[PDB]
Amino acid sequence: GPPAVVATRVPLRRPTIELEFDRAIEPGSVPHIVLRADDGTSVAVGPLSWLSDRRIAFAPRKPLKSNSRYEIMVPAGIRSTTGERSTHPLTSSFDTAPVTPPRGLPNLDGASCFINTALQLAVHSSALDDILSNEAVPPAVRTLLEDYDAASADALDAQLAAAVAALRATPEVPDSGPGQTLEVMQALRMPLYDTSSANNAKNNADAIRHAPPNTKAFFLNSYPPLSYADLPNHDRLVAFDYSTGGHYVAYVKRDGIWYRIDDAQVSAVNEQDLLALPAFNPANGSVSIEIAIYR
Amino acid sequence: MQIFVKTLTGKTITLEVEPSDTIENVKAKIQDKEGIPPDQQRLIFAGKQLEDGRTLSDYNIQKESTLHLVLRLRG
Ligand code: NA
Repeated sequence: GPPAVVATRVPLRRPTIELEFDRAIEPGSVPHIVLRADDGTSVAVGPLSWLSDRRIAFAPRKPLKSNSRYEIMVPAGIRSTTGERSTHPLTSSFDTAPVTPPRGLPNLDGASCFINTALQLAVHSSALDDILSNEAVPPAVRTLLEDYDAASADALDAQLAAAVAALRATPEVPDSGPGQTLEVMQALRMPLYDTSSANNAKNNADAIRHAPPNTKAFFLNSYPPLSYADLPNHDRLVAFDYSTGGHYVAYVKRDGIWYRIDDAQVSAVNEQDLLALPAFNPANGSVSIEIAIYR
Repeated sequence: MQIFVKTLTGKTITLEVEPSDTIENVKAKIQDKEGIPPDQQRLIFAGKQLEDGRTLSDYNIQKESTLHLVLRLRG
């Protein structure tokens, strides 16, 4: 048979990637492996280390985007030593997102759950690196988002207080008191696809399903409101907000596990718990889910 | 003319309006009756969010039409 990939290991923004093939490869026959982003953009790789006659390790020449999927693409024409050539590319996929659990963001000022929840969604989004380089977003917010995983407890809490103050000083976010997750997304300049503005749908779910390819963040402003079971494309969903009308929590996914984050409290949750979430609170009429983040 | 605004608490609000009423005007009438600030209201007709500077006429809302009200309470 022609060569095949039988294992992929990513053991960051410049990861080392290992590919293992089923049989020894003619080394001259793999000169331009690339990683491709979801829009087709190619990133070249550096030299190939031959860990064996059938296992290679390499790294992209340039830093990859945070929270992003990349296809490892081995062009057609790779050849085994036994002479068989592939007629199609060999591909594998990975994501640059971290796999460690996410972190709590305490409700320092007592009315910040809408800010904390929006920051959790932003730090899980494919838009993160765009936020980090956006000079219209307050520097303190960018600082917090950039070292969310690595910051010490004390540093995280200091950075969070600075970020909240900077957000509250923007026009979009209330200067004190409770708010809405959309306000914070507007301050972060995160592009959102409003489902109501869809030219090819009259409800939330269909607007998401028939949006332009590679739309990654949605604002659910059509009708009826969606439950978790109703969100399309669960395989690519990575975060959403959840309001009871009076309080917000974030749901975020890392390494195939969903977490519920209520301010400082992080819990790992089951698919069953997500499936039980209502689309709105029937007691006060307030919508549950307004922001959905896809990888 | 009379329109009906249905909520997710299962209430129907009956409003007396005119085709030339702005959406902001309709939210003000809801605020008067129900004590909900306009910035915590979303109004919907035929799946579309109604925008604050448009009129009922802009959306072809006619006598006896039914709108949905979705609340967006602060947290
Ligand atoms: Na403000």
